Amino acid sequence: NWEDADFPILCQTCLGENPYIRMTKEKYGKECKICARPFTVFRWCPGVRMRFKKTEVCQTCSKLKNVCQTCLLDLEYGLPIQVRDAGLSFKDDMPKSDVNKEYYTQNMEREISNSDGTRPVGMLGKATSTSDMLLKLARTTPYYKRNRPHICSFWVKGECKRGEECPYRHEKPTDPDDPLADQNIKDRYYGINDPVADKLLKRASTMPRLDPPEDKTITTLYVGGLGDTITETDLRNHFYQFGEIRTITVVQRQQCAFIQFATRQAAEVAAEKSFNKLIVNGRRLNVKWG
Amino acid sequence: RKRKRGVDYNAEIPFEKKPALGFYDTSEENYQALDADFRKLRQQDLDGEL
Amino acid sequence: RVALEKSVSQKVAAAMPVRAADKLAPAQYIRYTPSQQGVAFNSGAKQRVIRMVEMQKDPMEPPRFKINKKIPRGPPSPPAPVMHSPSRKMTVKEQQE
Amino acid sequence: AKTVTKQRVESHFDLELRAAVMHDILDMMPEGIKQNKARTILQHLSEAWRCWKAN
Amino acid sequence: TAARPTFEPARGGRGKGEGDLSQLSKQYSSRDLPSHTKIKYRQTTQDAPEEVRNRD
Amino acid sequence: NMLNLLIHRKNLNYLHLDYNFNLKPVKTLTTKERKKSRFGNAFHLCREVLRLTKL
Amino acid sequence: VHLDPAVKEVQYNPTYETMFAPEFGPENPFRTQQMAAPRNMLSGYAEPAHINDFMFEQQRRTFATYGYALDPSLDNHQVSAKYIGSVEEAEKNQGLTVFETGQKKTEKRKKFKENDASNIDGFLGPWAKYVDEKDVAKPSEEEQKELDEITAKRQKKG
RNA sequence: GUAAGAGCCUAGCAUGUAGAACUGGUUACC
RNA sequence: GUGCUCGCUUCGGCAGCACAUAUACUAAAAUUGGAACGAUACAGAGAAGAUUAGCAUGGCCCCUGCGCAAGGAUGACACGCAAAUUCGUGAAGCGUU
Ligand SMILES: [Mg+2]
Ligand SMILES: [Mg+2]
Ligand SMILES: [Mg+2]
Ligand SMILES: [Zn+2]
Ligand SMILES: [Zn+2]
Ligand SMILES: [Zn+2]
Repeated sequence: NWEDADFPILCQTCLGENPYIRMTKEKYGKECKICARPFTVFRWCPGVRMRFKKTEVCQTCSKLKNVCQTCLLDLEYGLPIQVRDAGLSFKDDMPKSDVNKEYYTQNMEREISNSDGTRPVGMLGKATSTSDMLLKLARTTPYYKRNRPHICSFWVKGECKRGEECPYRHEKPTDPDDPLADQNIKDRYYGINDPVADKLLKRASTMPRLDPPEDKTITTLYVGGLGDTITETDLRNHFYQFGEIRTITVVQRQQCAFIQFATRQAAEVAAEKSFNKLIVNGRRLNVKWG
Repeated sequence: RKRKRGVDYNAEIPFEKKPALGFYDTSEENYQALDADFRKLRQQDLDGEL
Repeated sequence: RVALEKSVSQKVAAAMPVRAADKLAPAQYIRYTPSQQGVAFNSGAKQRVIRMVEMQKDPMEPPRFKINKKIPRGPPSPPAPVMHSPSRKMTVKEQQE
Repeated sequence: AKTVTKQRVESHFDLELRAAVMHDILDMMPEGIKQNKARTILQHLSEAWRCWKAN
Repeated sequence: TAARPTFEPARGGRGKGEGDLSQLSKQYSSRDLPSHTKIKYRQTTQDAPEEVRNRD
Repeated sequence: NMLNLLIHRKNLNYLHLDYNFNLKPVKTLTTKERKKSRFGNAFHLCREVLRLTKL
Repeated sequence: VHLDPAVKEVQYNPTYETMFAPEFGPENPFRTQQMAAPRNMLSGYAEPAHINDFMFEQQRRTFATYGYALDPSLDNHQVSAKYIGSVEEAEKNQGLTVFETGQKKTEKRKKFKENDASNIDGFLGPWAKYVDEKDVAKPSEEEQKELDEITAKRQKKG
């Protein structure tokens, strides 16, 4: 089918830093880079020195995979699709071969048009269960360096006869001796071998995490960074969630708090939930084993 | 290879319908793949006797 | 009748494509709340206002894309239960006749 | 949706006759029939037409 | 084989006006030009439903 | 330009439209090339209208 | 305290007490920032505004020229007004727009003029180039060699 | 005994894309 | 940029005011893939002996044609070890409770 929708699905670092945006709507302008069925192309200018970005994929190919239509990054977290599927499950399995892709597209678009038109169709129930490591490397500030005109290919040959009037950049292109420079559109879409996603998951592997007990059954918790502006009667209230809490040794001369629970399971938990995440009394509460 | 369809058979499930799900959890259980045994297996063996 | 006449007009618009070729300026505004608020993301605001102009279509422009492509018919809606009677009994003699 | 113009007329008639016979034998068989045996009745009808033409 | 009967028809709903007007083609027959673009209605002497309603 | 862009888009490189709007084959055509390059009344009628205007 | 939370389009004229009382109870924990915001289609809430053309494009060009503008939000944190942008230059230049006579007037650029149309191959009315900035931009002394290196590395691939 | 592949077997017409992620921790009793 | 300022006040400059207010599918490109007959070998046209008119039917097969005409070999394909639910007798020999 065609698509024919109003107001595209965009993030905030592609839609520009101006709250006042002019965009044009073309009814069936291009085809999708994934679906190859034609859609409504929206085209705007992000800012002042930017590139005139436009939407690349359908409303449907962004409903299936919860991304922005031009940068193909997540709407909520802003990370590549392979990273978000790595920090979640992968149960979409969109077909890549031709006839199966258009058949699956027709049927999932029928499922979309047999619904409200507001939610991620299959990604919702798995989007309830969230806040993995992907929340701990999500970019806080907008990356406005994407919205930036291409390298002038006449200036690379030293023949840019426009000079100062050329809107294209006179600066270095990136070295092709780089994994970060292949980057197919469909490889970035389907979550297959995206090198940006490789570097983000590698950064992710390094990152701090809750760990297992050195010895069996030990529910002893070695808590560093307590501080003397807190009270131990509240800890219990913020801890009871887990189960009956075993031993609760308290030391304020090192500001370390040792804890004990019935089962080791609960102690692992309290690490997991607790490690590099929990803060109470506006003060970070750091945890270790033994 | 110069053809539109045809390579879609081994690559994936062709016109896949998911089995309808309800009233019983069936997310844990799985099936075991076939033994390869590529030192006895023949084209007649997969097909069965005529 | 109001619902059907609209689809009638949309079907009939194909019959004469350009006799009095089309005219377009309802350039409009939509107020959009981004729903992924950040201290620095919009710049500094909860909302943003976007002016949409419909792109002006070339009269001397042929169709853009191939439409003749065809895929097999998808699954139908979930099967309805049959609500039949209890299988009137069949005899060997009538089965043979 | 091609039109039955002049060279499709006998083929369309004999296409629709078979369909009417198929609907009638699907309605005429009782409840416990194996729902096979349509092709044989269609062959009996073609042979009955040949025997009508041959007198 | 080649010469064979049907035993099932071709289904409708997959061509030129069936779901999305076959994705809005720009091809149209000469039988699809405007023609008889005005429904004639029954007049008072012919058999208008006002006159048919009270009749025994 | 319109008529030979229509020729060159249909990959009919073995035909030639001269400047007086005669359509001639460059070579001797096969059966498949002759079945492929057979135009209808629209192309030829527009070509002959253009021949009259060029006269 | 009298009406359904959201269905839409009330047929009777409501009261402020019967429509804008808050919802009772605690929020459910099963929703994210995207799911808790009152979004309309997958990325936020889009509704048809009716802003004046001149005022819209005034604030738009004011941001695009300087970097500040007024807030087009409906309520936001309740308050009559505030500015959104690089806020420091708004109160610096007293919050002027592009369509108004400016405060700053200094350092104008210099260009040619031969406005007579009598000297052939000497006339340039509004096509006058600047006297300071110049055409074709050859890059540098080492930029050329490193671009030759990167094109040579491209040549080693195909 | 000619367009029917298949393959070849060499070509050619569409594209003006999207995308480049970097930050760190203490020890102690009978 | 131009004009007006009972503007400084000369014909030099400056000030004020008025009118004038956002082009560009941004490349003269770099790229990226799928593609021109047609030649190369092979290859040979359905209907139970042979020589043959054809009209259909079905769809992830198209071409020519403005065609809901008509052609394309009856346009091609279709040719299938065509196995779908569910069994019982009688004696005979051998071992067993
Ligand atoms: Mg025919
Ligand atoms: Mg014949
Ligand atoms: Mg046929
Ligand atoms: Zn799409
Ligand atoms: Zn984006
Ligand atoms: Zn340049």
